[PDB]
Amino acid sequence: FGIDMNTDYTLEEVGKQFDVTRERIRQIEAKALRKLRHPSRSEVLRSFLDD
Amino acid sequence: DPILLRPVDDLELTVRSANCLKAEAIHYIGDLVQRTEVELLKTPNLGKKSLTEIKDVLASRGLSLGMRLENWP
Repeated sequence: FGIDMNTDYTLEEVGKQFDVTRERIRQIEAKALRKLRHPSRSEVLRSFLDD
Repeated sequence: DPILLRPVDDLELTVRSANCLKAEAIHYIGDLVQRTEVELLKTPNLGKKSLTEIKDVLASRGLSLGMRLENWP
């Protein structure tokens, strides 16, 4: 997502970044978003939504 | 208490414990605390790690097993 960085990078680019195929990077991103969507860690951000 | 009618989803348990509680089918914790250690050890394919983790999370919110409740849910 480009947080605290310069131009964001594609799935392929980030995957080749450390050492992995794109699919594993996609899985990691999905796991991260599943965690963050989970409550407990998702209280302040939902407040920033104010929806 | 509102935290005991809270589905187990928010307990922050590992997927193995999720499968164990699906087998036991205890969605809310109010009737869970009423269950004793053996009643949780009757779960299919469950071991020490799952029970110690569930007890640790219960203690993280100041609760444990064997409690008593009235007119629940």
